[PDB]
Amino acid sequence: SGIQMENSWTISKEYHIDEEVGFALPNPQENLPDFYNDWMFIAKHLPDLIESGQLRERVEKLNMLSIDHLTDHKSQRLARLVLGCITMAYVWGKGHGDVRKVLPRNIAVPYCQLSKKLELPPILVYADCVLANWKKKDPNKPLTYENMDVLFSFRDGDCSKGFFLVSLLVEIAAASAIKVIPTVFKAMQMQERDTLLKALLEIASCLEKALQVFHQIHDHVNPKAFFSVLRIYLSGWKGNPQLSDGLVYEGFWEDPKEFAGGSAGQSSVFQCFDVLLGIQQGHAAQFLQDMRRYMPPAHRNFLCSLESNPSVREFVLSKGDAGLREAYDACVKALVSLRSYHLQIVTKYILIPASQQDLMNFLKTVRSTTEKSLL
Ligand SMILES: C#Cc1ccc(NC(=O)CC[C@]23CN(S(=O)(=O)c4ccc(C(C)(C)C(=O)O)cc4)C[C@H]2C[C@H]2C[C@@H]3C2(C)C)cc1
Repeated sequence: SGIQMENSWTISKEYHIDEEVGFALPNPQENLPDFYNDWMFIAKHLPDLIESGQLRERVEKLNMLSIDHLTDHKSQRLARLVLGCITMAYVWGKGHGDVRKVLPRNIAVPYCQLSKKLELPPILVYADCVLANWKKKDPNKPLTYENMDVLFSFRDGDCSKGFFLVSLLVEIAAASAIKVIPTVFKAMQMQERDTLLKALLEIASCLEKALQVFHQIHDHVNPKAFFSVLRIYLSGWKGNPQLSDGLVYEGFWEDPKEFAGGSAGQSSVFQCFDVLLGIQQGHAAQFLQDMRRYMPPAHRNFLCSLESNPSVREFVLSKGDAGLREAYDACVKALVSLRSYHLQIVTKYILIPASQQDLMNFLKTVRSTTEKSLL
């Protein structure tokens, strides 16, 4: 039947989409129960521990901590972020090729149990290091770069604050577009021309603003630092020649298991508005559907219910209504500009620095598909 609704105005809370921060976690927990203090210390001290060569031995001396004291969603998500960062640090070390193929059981077991409860793979994903990895400095001030911080970083100078928070702020900007989605579908059922037009224009304007928030990335991230340092800890063990069979989660699985590292495909924004605008469109469709299984399951169910709703695109073009066509086209254009900027960032922060020590084709093809969706 499509999107489930909490009331006449707001989508169901089962989708875990917040009115203010959207797909991001609202007011994330910063501290775990005292019981997990040893976990919190390691995660808070990851930069000096990796730098000093101490991280692995500190992890190796942790006791087994049960997850039963992680009683609510926010604490489980904080715990996943803490254990996820520790796992990446333990596996990659200093990033120079001295990798660990076995995650010690005292981390692997609670991490794998927690991940099973949340239906997330046992590797760091976007939902951890961006969507749950933030705080306000001043609770009474707004959600701005200057008034926020990340909870955890990997190395001093890795630009993880700039990379993660700017990404979060784009997610927060998109939240103003996401909350309009129910009005779009109500307007269509009611045949309310103006309500639909203004909904589409507000979506377009919020996506335009989200693109302006994205532009801040250059002011808080250094390309060399990103490519040579942060990217190490976002790397996974699926098709990776350094862990060709995967990672052994000691005490959970006998055999090694492959899980993919971070991908921009894990943000739900692009598919949210591709689906809404009917814009959605080989082996890349497999990788993209795979990245969907790295999103929180409720967000997956939102994306799926959205596809089950009537098509904005079909409604709009059948009206001989320039205003609706232009408003739809404004949304499409905003999405195209966001993809274009994504390609620029991939080129400046990944492709060039790599050249100095297939992807372009996939992304450029999806951008042109979007541009060909203009009516
Ligand atoms: C664990 C984990 C982990 C950590 C971070 C992320 N980040 C995202 O998913 C961000 C999504 C973004 C994309 N940009 S980005 O700067 O172009 C960007 C480019 C490349 C990548 C990586 C390295 C993961 C890759 O793909 O190789 C990540 C981001 C930032 C965001 C802003 C706009 C464009 C979307 C947006 C719509 C919200 C994923 C997994």
